[PDB]
Amino acid sequence: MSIFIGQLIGFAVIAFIIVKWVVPPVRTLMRNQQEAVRAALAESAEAAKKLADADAMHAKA
Amino acid sequence: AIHVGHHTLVFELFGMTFNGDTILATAVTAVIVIALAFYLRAKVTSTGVPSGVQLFWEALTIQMRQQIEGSIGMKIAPFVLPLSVTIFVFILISNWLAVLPLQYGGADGAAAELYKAPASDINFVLALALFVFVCYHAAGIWRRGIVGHPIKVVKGHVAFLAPINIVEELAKPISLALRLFGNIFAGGILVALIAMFPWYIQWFPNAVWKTFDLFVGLIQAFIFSLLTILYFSQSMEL
Amino acid sequence: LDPNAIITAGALIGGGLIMGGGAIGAGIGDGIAGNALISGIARQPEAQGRLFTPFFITVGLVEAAYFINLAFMALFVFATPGLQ
Amino acid sequence: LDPNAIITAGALIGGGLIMGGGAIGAGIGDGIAGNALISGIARQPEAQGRLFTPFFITVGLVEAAYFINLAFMALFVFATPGLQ
Amino acid sequence: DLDPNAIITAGALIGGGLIMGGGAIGAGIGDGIAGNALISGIARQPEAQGRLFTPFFITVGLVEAAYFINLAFMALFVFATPGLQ
Amino acid sequence: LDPNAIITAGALIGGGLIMGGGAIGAGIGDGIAGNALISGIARQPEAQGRLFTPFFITVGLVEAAYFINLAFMALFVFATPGLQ
Amino acid sequence: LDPNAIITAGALIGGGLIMGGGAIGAGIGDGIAGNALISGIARQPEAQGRLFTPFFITVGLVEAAYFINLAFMALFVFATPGLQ
Amino acid sequence: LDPNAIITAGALIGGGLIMGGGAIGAGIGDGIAGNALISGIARQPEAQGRLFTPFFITVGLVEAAYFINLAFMALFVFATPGLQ
Amino acid sequence: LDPNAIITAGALIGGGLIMGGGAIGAGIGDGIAGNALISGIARQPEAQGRLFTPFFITVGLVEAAYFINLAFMALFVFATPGLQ
Amino acid sequence: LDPNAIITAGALIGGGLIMGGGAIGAGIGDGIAGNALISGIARQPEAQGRLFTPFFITVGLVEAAYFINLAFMALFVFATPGLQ
Amino acid sequence: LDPNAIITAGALIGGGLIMGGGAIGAGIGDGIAGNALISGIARQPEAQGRLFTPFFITVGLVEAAYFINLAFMALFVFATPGLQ
Amino acid sequence: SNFLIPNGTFFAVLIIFLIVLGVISKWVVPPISKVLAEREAMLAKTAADNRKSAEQVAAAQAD
Repeated sequence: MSIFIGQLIGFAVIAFIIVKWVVPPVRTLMRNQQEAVRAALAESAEAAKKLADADAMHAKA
Repeated sequence: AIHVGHHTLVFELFGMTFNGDTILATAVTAVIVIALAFYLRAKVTSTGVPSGVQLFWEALTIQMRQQIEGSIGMKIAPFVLPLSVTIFVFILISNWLAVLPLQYGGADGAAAELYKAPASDINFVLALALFVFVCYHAAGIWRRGIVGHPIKVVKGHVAFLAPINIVEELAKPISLALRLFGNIFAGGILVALIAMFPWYIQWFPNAVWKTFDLFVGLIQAFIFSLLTILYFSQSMEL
Repeated sequence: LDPNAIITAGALIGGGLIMGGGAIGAGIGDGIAGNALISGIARQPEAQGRLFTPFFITVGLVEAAYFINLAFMALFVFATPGLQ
Repeated sequence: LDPNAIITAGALIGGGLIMGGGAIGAGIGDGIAGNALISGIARQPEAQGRLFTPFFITVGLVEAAYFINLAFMALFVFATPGLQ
Repeated sequence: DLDPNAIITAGALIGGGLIMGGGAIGAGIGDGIAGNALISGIARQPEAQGRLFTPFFITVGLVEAAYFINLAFMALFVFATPGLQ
Repeated sequence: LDPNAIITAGALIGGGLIMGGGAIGAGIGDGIAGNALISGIARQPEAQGRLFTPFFITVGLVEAAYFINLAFMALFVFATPGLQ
Repeated sequence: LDPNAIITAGALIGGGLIMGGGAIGAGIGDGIAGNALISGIARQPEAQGRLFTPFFITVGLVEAAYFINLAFMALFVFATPGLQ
Repeated sequence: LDPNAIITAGALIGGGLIMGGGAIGAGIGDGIAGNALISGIARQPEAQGRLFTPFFITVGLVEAAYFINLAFMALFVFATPGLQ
Repeated sequence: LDPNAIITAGALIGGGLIMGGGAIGAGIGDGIAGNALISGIARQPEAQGRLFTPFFITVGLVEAAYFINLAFMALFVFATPGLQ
Repeated sequence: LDPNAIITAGALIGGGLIMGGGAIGAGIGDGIAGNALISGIARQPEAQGRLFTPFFITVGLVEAAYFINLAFMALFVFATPGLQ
Repeated sequence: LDPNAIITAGALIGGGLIMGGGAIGAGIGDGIAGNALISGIARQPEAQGRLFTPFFITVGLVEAAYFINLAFMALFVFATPGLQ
Repeated sequence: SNFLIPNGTFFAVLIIFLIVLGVISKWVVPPISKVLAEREAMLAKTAADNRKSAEQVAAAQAD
């Protein structure tokens, strides 16, 4: 069981390294891409609203 | 007492033996991959904000599609896109699930792994490499005709080097398999070797090697997928 | 004496040579590929994404021979051919 | 000292040297060709598609030696010529 | 006559020495070449210094670790000599 | 003992030396020539057809010697001079 | 034929191999890094100040290998494992 | 044990070493000279005609070194010095 | 037989390997450093006066490493560890 | 056995090592010098006459060592020191 | 069996290794230095003389290492340390 | 021993791989490709919509 304890400590160290150094940047990249997709969707909605308003104005004109 | 080899829960059927350890490892990898795939299929939204699983899967798809488009038109050979993608994830999981703390002592002072990466078993790499070999050779046959394709590969890019070209094709499958196998087989020894160290010292070299093993497994999965795509492109050019 | 001892010593020497050659080749090839990558990035600091693909292709091709040699050394020193 | 023991030891050593030399050659050639490819891509991205045609051709030669050597290695260790 | 263990251990020692020599040659050459590339890059683009440390450490990561991998095998040969009697 | 055992062990070692040296030389030479060809094609795409003329002239000079070595390997291994 | 004699002879040969390989690697790596530094200083006389910081790292990643091999050489001849 | 056995084994090993070194040198030298020729021709086609003149000198100084080695290898194996 | 004979033979082989590796490393490193220095002077002559300051550092490592090997060869040859 | 056999085998192996190393060095040096000459003539055709003097100054040096090395090979083989 | 025969065989092998390494290093270093000198003279003929100072500072050093080996080989072959 | 020698597992493992590929072929790649194509179409439609809104405002002021 000694080697089992050793590899358990090694895995704990690996997990600590991942959470401290790797998780923040990867989570940041995922958040950035999610925000970009949401911004693209909002841009599509705003463009549709712009078209609707422009068409309404043209009909008024 | 390194105890190299010694496949566990081996079983014989139809006169052929099977390493049950590799079968179990491959089954676990397949279960994980299928779970991820169905989680994506049941929670993929084209309109709303994408989820993490969808983001990862579409990143993989974009990478492989861009590689194909760069090498051989994605329109010409669509069936490469799924295959390569699959391969990638497969290899990746087979090289990352090993990180889990599943090493103990088999009541004899020798390391024993509950789960071992199937790539450490020659059968896994041979199966994948041979399947890819048949796949792109058959694709080339379909593209350039049954008689034309062997002629084209034998001729190569220059006629008078026809012999070497043959060797090259013979090296395509083997090079695909052994490399991958080694990249994992070495690990199977490394960790096992470190098991001989005292427990109070085993953690540090074990941690360093396992981190580098994560990185190497990622690299090898990417290389295998990319080389499969490249060989497909080379086999599907007139 | 024991013939198996002689065969095992020969296998160990052969495996050592295999690993030495493989390590030399892999180290020098990886160094050269990394040199190309670093020079390309220094010339164009915003080209990492484009260069990382061919660089990794090169890394895979160079390490193919080295890890094939490692597998053959493992065969030599764990399942020695011709052993009695 | 059975003669087969000496023959097997010599064959293992010879195969080890063959594999070491092939590995070194393949690694160095692969690294050099990959450095050339990486520089070509960094300088001219649009050339990437047309750089695989020559690159792999040279690689096609670089492997030809190594694997050929590997082939003869199989003759040394398994089908050891002159084995008694 | 002589103890077969003697021949086994002599072969293991020679093999380990060869492995370490080859690994050290590879590591030295690779690290030197990568460092030359890095030094030239820093000389030409000092403002890009940090941007260069990323790829370089990959090369070193691929090179140095390879050396250390060989190290393990040498430890296997000398201390855990396969085929020992 | 059987002297042919020592003879064949030495022959196998010599063949291993020959093939290892030939493989190293062929691999490195082909890699360097391929680097030259790749850089030339990257700089001058229109020269892709032209550069093949000297490149092969180089490759043969690299391959010839290597292949010559291979021939002598057979002489060492299959029909060993001085065998008795 | 004392077994310890064979053990010590093998240990000496292995330590010599270790030292030779380490010396080759360290010498060539230091030479290449110094060539890079020399070119950098020649192109940019004032760059010297910064160029040392990365150069040392190269030496650190090269000399260290030597300083590792050296230690293992002591592990071979000074305290040979397996010797009785 | 026949003294001729040991003498011939040593001769075969020495010839193999000579051939391996000669092939390494010849291959790498031919590759480097061919790389220079390739770059020269790529830079301007008109140079080709002149470039072959110095090139043939370089190869002349490389293959010669190879051929001499070959002769000695023969002298080592076919008529072993001090064959006793 | 005298075991010390085997001890001394192995020690001499090890020392020869040490010095061969050291000389290879020293020669190649000094050549590369000198190439850098000569190119730097040719590109911009009057920098010679300063270019020595880094150059001597480079060679300073190279020779040192090789010279370190020197000492250990003596240790192997003149005061052999494991000799009785 | 006969001491002549062992001494002759050792001398033959040593001479083979000498010649292999000399051939490797000569091949590499000639290739590098020829590459420099080829590049110089390609860039500056008029320099064809000018560049020969340095080139021959280089080749000579390189060649010298090889020939010197070759000479000692003879001393090893035809005039084996310590032969008896 | 005479132990002095074993000692002399080991000494011959060591001297062969020493010369092999020295010749390889000297050849490669001199070739590289000559390449640098030729390139410099081609680019900047007016500075040819200024180059011969650093050049001989380089080659000299390399030769010294080689010549150093030349001494020790003699000590190995003629005044073989450790003779009974 | 002789681990390098291929075993019968060669067959079994292959089977499993195909299974996974099946899923990845039919329930991972097609949906993702459709999603990517639809997102690119949405971006292009946004660009066209902005351009057409500008054009329509210009026409309305003109008329």
